[PDB]
Amino acid sequence: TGRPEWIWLALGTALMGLGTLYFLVKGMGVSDPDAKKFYAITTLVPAIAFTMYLSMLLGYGLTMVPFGGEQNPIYWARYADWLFTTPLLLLDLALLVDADQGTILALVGADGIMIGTGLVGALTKVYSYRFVWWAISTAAMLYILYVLFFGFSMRPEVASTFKVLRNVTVVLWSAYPVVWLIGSEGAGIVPLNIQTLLFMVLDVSAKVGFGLILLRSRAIFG
Amino acid sequence: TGRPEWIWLALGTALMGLGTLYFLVKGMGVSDPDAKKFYAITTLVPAIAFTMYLSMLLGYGLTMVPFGGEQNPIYWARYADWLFTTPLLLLDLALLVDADQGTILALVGADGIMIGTGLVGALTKVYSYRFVWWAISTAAMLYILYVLFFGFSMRPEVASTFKVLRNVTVVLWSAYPVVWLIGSEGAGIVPLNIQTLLFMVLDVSAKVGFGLILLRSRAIFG
Amino acid sequence: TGRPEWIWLALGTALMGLGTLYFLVKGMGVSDPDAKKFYAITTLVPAIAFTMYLSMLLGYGLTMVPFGGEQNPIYWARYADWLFTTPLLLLDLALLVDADQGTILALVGADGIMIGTGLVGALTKVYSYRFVWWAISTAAMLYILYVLFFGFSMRPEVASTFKVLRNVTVVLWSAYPVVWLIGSEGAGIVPLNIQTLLFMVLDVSAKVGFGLILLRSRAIFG
Ligand SMILES: CC(C)CCCCCCCCCCCC[C@@H](C)CCCCCCCC(C)C
Ligand SMILES: CC(C)CCCCCCCCCCCC[C@@H](C)CCCCCCCC(C)C
Ligand SMILES: CC(C)CCCCCCCCCCCC[C@@H](C)CCCCCCCC(C)C
Ligand SMILES: *C/C=C(C)/C=C/C=C(C)/C=C/C1=C(C)CCCC1(C)C
Ligand SMILES: *C/C=C(C)/C=C/C=C(C)/C=C/C1=C(C)CCCC1(C)C
Ligand SMILES: *C/C=C(C)/C=C/C=C(C)/C=C/C1=C(C)CCCC1(C)C
Repeated sequence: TGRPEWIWLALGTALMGLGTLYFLVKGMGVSDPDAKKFYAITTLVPAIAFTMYLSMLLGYGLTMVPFGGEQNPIYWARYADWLFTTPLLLLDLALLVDADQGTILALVGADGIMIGTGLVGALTKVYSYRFVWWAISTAAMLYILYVLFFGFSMRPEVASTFKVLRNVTVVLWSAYPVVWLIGSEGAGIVPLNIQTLLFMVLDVSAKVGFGLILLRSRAIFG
Repeated sequence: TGRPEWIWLALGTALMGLGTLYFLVKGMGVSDPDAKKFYAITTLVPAIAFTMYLSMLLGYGLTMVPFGGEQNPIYWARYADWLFTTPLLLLDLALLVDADQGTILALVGADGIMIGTGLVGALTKVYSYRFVWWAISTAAMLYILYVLFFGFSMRPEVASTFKVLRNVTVVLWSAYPVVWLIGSEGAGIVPLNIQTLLFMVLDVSAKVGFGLILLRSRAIFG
Repeated sequence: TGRPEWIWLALGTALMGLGTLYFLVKGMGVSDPDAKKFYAITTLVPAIAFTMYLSMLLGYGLTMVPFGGEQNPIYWARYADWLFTTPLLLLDLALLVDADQGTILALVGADGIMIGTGLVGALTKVYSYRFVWWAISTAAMLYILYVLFFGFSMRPEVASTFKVLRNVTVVLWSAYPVVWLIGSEGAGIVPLNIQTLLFMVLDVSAKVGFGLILLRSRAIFG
């Protein structure tokens, strides 16, 4: 449309759809329950992102938030996406290393707080307070990153793939608060179309690229 | 009230309440954890539907969606219902056959996508796009139906009851996209009061009738 | 601010933050998976409440509901809080006594209905109907309380601590429908600032005081 960010929403929709179908079909012929768990998780993530990208593309997942005086376009739908897909991603990680249930609950819960406070910050109409929600969310994120590094005798195939995904995770997820901060969501240094670009590249890498790495490894098979 | 569909919301409220109390009391005197699981799931479903029917009845779960120019009455509350009650129903099925966790996650996730895209379609103000959400939702549904048929040495009592519920499920759930499509939610061929009627008959059959069948079987006992 | 209830939202924010950090740090040095489960659950609860208190404090989690003619301030954010934190609290209880999965689902589900109907009642614009939602919610509550008392050979350390928390639970949770009923949410007998006070004292006691009791016991260690 007339939304210059449309092309990135379009590309994101397509690439999340294609990764969904790739992983869906790829997961055809899997019988191992454990592999089945990662296929389910890992196919669902871009499946959900596909729907939320499409909802952004079609304009459904977009709202206007008054702040700085202005009517600030906020694609709220990506938080609906992340609300489900980031814990699923963490679940992929958590299951890989067979985390304790307490640790998984800590991660999912901290994740829900990260996304929920990010959404609150995204929709907050007092500009200064946006960054307060950003900060708390970032602290939840740093908590999660902490746990992924200092809280986790697995088979070497698990380890190796975990350590790759874990590095992928930390590098990509850490970029999101920066994009939010510098983008139209936060301080407005970088335009919406570029923030949308950045998040789409991160999301495809964090969802499809992550899943390609994961669904490639024998780590997912018992 | 003046809502001609009220009587069906009224009847649905009553019948979901009565089925809730029937299953609640019926489940009094159950000690087997497994039976306890199906009683919990199966009582919760019409309990939730009771609340959402009442919310529709009282007008709370109703909104107006602009499309075709018009202010289209949309009872959004039934999606809040379904969001919780359809995965629970699938969980009843999944537990019956002791599904793999991956398969359950696939079902619940596909279900959330079915309902969430149905809700997005229901609230979408671009009329043509409504049916795009319908189509994706329908594809999630067909995925679920696929899985219920081609993805599931259980005791013959499990099998038999599973196969009955599974047929009940497929026939009733398949009717909902058709009702949505032809009803005021979709193409508007059939009035809101008749769509509300149709969904109430399906919902009572899919919740109370389903639960009667299930809570009747010894399949639910270990 | 000019919201006389601000001080209580401020105090609640602070005390939930401080309890979050206390339990977070306190939980440093825990390795027992079971203890890890209660630390996770129990730290998350005031962590979530911290965010929702702050959201109330900052004015984000506040809406106006027309009823009696008036624009009635409703802090909806505490229902978002409770939606997650009350099942977690019940989960703390449920895990303590190793409840059956069916019973946990019954509790969480009844809880979701309690909070969801309380939120519906809170946002309902027909004043009389508010108390209908109150009544149903109260019945869900009484169901939960029923289950906590008549539905649960645990080690004596479990029992004892369970029985204390269970009494804490019943006494504190029972006060909330009364506060809602007499407060600005319900019949308006007691002002918003006092209802906010009352709920803050209950919430801190039910979250931090509860968690102090729990995270003090050896009941949480296998
Ligand atoms: C087996 C594979 C590679 C899967 C292909 C199926 C569908 C597409 C997904 C694969 C694409 C990219 C891999 C993930 C990493 C990323 C950095 C993607 C960034 C996307 C940018 C838009 C267009 C660029 C492309 C060259 C993919
Ligand atoms: C043991 C039983 C049958 C349960 C009775 C408790 C409460 C009511 C539920 C039972 C009713 C119906 C069975 C489910 C199937 C359906 C097709 C119901 C359609 C409902 C239509 C409205 C009025 C019709 C009735 C004759 C029930
Ligand atoms: C080890 C302990 C006690 C924890 C301290 C960390 C942070 C604060 C939480 C402890 C405070 C209170 C215990 C819970 C019980 C309550 C009745 C609290 C009611 C709060 C009222 C506001 C100010 C009062 C205080 C004296 C705490
Ligand atoms: C699938 C998409 C992924 C993996 C998205 C990850 C997003 C995050 C790690 C976002 C974190 C944010 C913060 C730490 C603070 C500001 C708000 C967020 C939500 C952008
Ligand atoms: C308890 C009620 C039940 C079992 C409801 C089931 C509803 C569905 C199977 C609905 C499916 C739909 C589609 C496939 C597309 C259009 C939207 C829906 C949500 C009506
Ligand atoms: C953390 C906060 C806690 C433990 C809150 C508990 C709240 C309840 C037990 C609330 C119950 C209510 C009813 C029974 C009816 C009216 C509405 C509620 C939600 C206040």
